[PDB]
Amino acid sequence: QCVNLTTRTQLPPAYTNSFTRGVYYPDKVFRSSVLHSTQDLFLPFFSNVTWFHAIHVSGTNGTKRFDNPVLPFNDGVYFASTEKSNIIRGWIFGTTLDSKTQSLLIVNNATNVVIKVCEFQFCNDPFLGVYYHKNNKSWMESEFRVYSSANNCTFEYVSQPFLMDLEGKQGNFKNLREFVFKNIDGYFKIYSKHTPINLVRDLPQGFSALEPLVDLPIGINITRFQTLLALHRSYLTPGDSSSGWTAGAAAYYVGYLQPRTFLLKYNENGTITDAVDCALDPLSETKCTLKSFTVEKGIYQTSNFRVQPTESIVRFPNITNLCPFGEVFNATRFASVYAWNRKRISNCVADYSVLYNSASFSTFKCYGVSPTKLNDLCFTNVYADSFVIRGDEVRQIAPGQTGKIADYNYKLPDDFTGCVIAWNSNNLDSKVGGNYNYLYRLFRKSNLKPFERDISTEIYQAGSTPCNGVEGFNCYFPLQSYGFQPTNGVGYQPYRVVVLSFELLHAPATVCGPKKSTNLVKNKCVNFNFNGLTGTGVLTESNKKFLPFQQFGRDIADTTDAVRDPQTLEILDITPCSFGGVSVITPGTNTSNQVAVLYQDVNCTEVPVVYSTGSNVFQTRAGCLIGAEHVNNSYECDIPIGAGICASYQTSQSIIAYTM
Amino acid sequence: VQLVESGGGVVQPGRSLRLTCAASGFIFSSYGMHWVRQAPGKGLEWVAVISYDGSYKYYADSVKGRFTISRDNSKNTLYLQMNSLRAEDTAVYYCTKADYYDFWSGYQKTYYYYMDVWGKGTTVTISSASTKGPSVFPLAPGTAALGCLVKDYFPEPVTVSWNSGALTSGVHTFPAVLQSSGLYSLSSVVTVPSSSLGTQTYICNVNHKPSNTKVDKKVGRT
Amino acid sequence: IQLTQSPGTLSLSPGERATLSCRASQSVSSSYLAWYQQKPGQAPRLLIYGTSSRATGIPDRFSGSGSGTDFTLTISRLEPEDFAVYYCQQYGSSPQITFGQGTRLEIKRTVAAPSVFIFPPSDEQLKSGTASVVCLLNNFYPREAKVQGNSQESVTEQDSKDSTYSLSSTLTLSKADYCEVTHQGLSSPVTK
Ligand SMILES: CCC1=C(C)C(Cc2[nH]c(Cc3[nH]c(CC4=NC(=O)C(C)=C4CC)c(C)c3CCC(=O)O)c(CCC(=O)O)c2C)=NC1=O
Ligand SMILES: *[C@@H]1O[C@H](CO)[C@@H](O)[C@H](O)[C@H]1NC(C)=O
Ligand SMILES: *[C@@H]1O[C@H](CO)[C@@H](O)[C@H](O)[C@H]1NC(C)=O
Ligand SMILES: *[C@@H]1O[C@H](CO)[C@@H](O)[C@H](O)[C@H]1NC(C)=O
Ligand SMILES: *[C@@H]1O[C@H](CO)[C@@H](O)[C@H](O)[C@H]1NC(C)=O
Ligand SMILES: *[C@@H]1O[C@H](CO)[C@@H](O)[C@H](O)[C@H]1NC(C)=O
Ligand SMILES: *[C@@H]1O[C@H](CO)[C@@H](O)[C@H](O)[C@H]1NC(C)=O
Ligand SMILES: *[C@@H]1O[C@H](CO)[C@@H](O)[C@H](O)[C@H]1NC(C)=O
Ligand SMILES: *[C@@H]1O[C@H](CO)[C@@H](O)[C@H](O)[C@H]1NC(C)=O
Repeated sequence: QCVNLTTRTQLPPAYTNSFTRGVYYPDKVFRSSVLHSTQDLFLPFFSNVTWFHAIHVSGTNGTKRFDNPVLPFNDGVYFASTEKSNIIRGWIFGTTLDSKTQSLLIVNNATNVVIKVCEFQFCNDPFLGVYYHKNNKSWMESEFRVYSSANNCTFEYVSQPFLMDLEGKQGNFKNLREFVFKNIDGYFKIYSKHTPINLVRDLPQGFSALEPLVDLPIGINITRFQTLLALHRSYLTPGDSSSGWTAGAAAYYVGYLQPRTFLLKYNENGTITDAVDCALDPLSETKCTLKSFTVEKGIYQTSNFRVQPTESIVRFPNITNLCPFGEVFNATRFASVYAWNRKRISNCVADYSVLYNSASFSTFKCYGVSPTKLNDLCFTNVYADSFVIRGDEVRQIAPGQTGKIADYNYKLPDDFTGCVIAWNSNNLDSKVGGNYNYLYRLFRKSNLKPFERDISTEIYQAGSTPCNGVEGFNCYFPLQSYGFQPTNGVGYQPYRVVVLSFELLHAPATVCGPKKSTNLVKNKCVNFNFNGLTGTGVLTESNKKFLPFQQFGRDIADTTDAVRDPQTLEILDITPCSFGGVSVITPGTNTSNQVAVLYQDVNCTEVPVVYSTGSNVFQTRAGCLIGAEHVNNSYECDIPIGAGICASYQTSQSIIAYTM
Repeated sequence: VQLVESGGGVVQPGRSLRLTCAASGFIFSSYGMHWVRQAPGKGLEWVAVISYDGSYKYYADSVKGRFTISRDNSKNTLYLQMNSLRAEDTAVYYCTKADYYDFWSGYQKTYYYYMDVWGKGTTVTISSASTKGPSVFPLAPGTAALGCLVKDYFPEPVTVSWNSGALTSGVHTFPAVLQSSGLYSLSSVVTVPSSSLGTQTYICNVNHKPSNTKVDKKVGRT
Repeated sequence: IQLTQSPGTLSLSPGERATLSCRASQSVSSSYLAWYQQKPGQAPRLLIYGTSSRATGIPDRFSGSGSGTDFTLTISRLEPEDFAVYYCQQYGSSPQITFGQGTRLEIKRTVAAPSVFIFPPSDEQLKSGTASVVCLLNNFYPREAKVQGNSQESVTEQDSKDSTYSLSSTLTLSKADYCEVTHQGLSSPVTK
């Protein structure tokens, strides 16, 4: 079945420009008339994409090309076909592309669309073939020479049958067929878009977002792919199986996905009608900064510049031990409210998710941290204070509140960061005949400081004569019993109340998570969140040699410069991957496309460390400019650059800088 | 490489003072700093710590929340504010820099921490007593000893010599010890042969710089 | 955290091995320790860190060992510049690091007999309105002694040319308020 084709000629590789093609819907969220910013694997605008063509040029030893080479897959592929006679028939994806590994085949064999994930012995020169029969003028599918064997097939889909037009056509290419292929978490994602065209070469400029086509659960590694094309045989192609063939005109183009940040416009029907590639050029940077497709004239420094980050790293001290929260909450006996029981929690990995998701808790109210944000915040001490009170008093356990319980039994600070759980305990903690095992302090001469336990037996003086410590008249014992009964009202029913205080210090992380750590890389512009401190930049091995039991150092501007990861205890240094705050000067997009770039606090000799570098630079004490041209004329300030420098779009027509 | 201390002197109990520490010979923005004190006739004691930038400042529990530490990197200067000053803090203060030796291990980073350079330090005296002049008194007498007793003076440092510095053999100057009244006093003695006492004169010279007093006292024989 | 030292006082002659012990009340890592020295009236200087390494510019005679909670500083030969006070310090189990107590490492020699002198208060001292009694003892080793309604003693630092100690006892008395020496070397009390 495998045949190595001959008679190909040599031709240098060709390239073209992708314009603004290749945008696809990155999710399935229901939208209408909104702009949305997202970092995902996209084809950069105006990329040099590779151009491949199946043709047979007229003349003696005319160029004869049938392009089906192996290509890398990397992080995903944008593919575009310009067709008239349907030469491109599909693809194969894999790593070895032999029976040693599994491979994916997506091929349209003129009767069906076939998708198969199997161990394939693919041919070195795989192809499909159509035969033209002169006598009845019929173009019929004749050859299928993709693989020589298929074993351990694990996925198979065959579409409903059809009969496709296989005729070799005359004229210009008439259909553009675009695909975006991704391999994410074992799922092969296919997005596609079909467009009528009329051209001989290149790609159309019109914008069209690709619509997600299919999501295949195949779970295979993909690093390489090959295009499957259909050739032609007829009485006009004498020769053997290797040489008796010709190529019907067709072209295809390959561009490569990479992590890019796009601003996408969703219209009233949710269709992506336009997009901005933030890192294409400063104008796109301004548009992404202002969250708008239209930007008015002015000077903006917050636009800055981004090479973007590559990957994210999460690190925490490696602790797997389970916390005893379940043991504490499921205990049989507790202390009283005046003797609130305190347990310290340290050296553990947390599981608050199940506690929050539990439906057996009457009141679960938190201050300082939201339950969703709690999983990603990292603590050094946990304090669990447990007691039991009647249901109506539960509302008194809250910051900045008064009442006998708050004043005399348990206090909370006005700057409390922590959360409170309380839930009904009528059956377990109440019984007939009264309960004298839970009491409360009702009478004392002052309030309590926050987090202060007291079990004093000082006899309260309620009259005008000292008791001297002996029970008498108007002489009250400070503690009184609730006397819970199971037949009373809901307000009198006992309730278990616990408070979790998340004590944060400047100390090594102790109990945090639950989230798995990730391998560490350096010398790359990445996102990171060390112990709950989040940043974007490049991590380098630099030494400041600070103190033991220190975690971060700060500059004058109060931004983190040094970090100490837990699993290594290494002194990493943070460097911003930008060139600093760079200012853009614009006269408005709807008026002109020329812009000026001011590198504040930057010399013109550092700029080279899209305008690549200085070509005609004016230097002021405010910085370097590349777009504005000096004139000896003086005019009223229109856009004040600063330091006596003002700019405007004036005479030719260009942005010029002047000094009144 | 060296460091200098300044700000020491005399303070009433209950006031505030600012001690300053300066450094020369090394980069001041790459190391932390420690304040460690020594009580008279006692061991060393931790006081305070400041990091390189001013984001980690702990304190000893014995003086927790009392002293305040600060630094200015631009002027290469270190300041210590003493608030709620007590009478126990009469001592000597040293400012030193933290350093550590680095060692690599299996997926680890081991630090041998220590302190390497120490300044001469500055003394601090805490007493409600006022300044007093020196009361110099004679001590009438093989070999025999005679001396001069200096009583009711303040501060601690005082200078005693004999024979205008022309006598340095057998001289014993005892360290001062505070008495019940709170005034430092001591005695200085010299031993000489008995025959020379009746043939050679002897003088005791007392220098007290804070009061700027020079006293020449003769010792007679009873 | 706190540490304890052993022995409380040490007196050996030059040219023999010296051993000092530092003990902990809580387990610490043996790579988190240091030893410093201090001679009177001088800034303390680094000697050892990590119980196994040496500091820059210090001779080999200083060495360290130990682990757990028991630590040991060792000196092979003793020269006159090793005669000072020594401290052991932990600086990695933080915060609130603490120092040692303090060991005096002095000279021991042959027993010597103190010279004992008595001094009554001067007449002009009584004219001023004060009174004092000076019981002076000079040139005696060892330094422990009991001298005899209040006492105020003073022990000077040893002279590094004869290795002796000079002691003075001051008995303070008012205008109107109207000596016992015992020593290890002495085998008979001497009274003034
Ligand atoms: C690479 C192989 C390939 C082949 C062969 C074709 C051929 C094809 N495909 C289709 C239609 C088609 N084909 C497909 C998917 C598809 N057909 C294939 O053979 C392959 C491969 C795919 C995608 C994975 C869709 C989603 C549609 C409808 C698109 C629309 O109408 O908006 C036609 C008839 C409609 C026309 O002429 O535009 C024809 C002739 N499309 C391809 O993608
Ligand atoms: C095609 O060529 C490759 C490499 O030259 C060779 O390994 C293979 O056997 C050939 N197959 C056929 C059918 O000629
Ligand atoms: C694409 O690559 C070619 C080959 O080096 C290069 O000449 C061209 O400038 C590149 N174009 C872009 C837009 O990067
Ligand atoms: C195309 O492939 C399907 C599935 O393997 C097969 O059933 C069908 O016969 C093929 N078409 C031709 C023309 O061989
Ligand atoms: C044309 O002729 C060939 C050869 O006889 C035959 O295989 C094919 O089916 C014919 N086409 C039609 C449409 O009848
Ligand atoms: C599938 O691959 C495994 C590889 O270990 C092989 O043992 C097995 O025989 C294969 N299945 C079939 C049906 O041959
Ligand atoms: C949007 O939907 C409306 C009907 O809901 C339709 O008439 C219109 O053509 C669609 N597209 C645009 C751009 O309005
Ligand atoms: C408490 O007991 C219940 C009932 O057996 C059990 O399902 C739960 O895991 C335990 N822990 C917590 C935190 O609820
Ligand atoms: C994780 O903890 C284990 C338990 O001792 C340790 O062996 C391992 O080195 C740790 N991983 C680190 C420190 O990266």
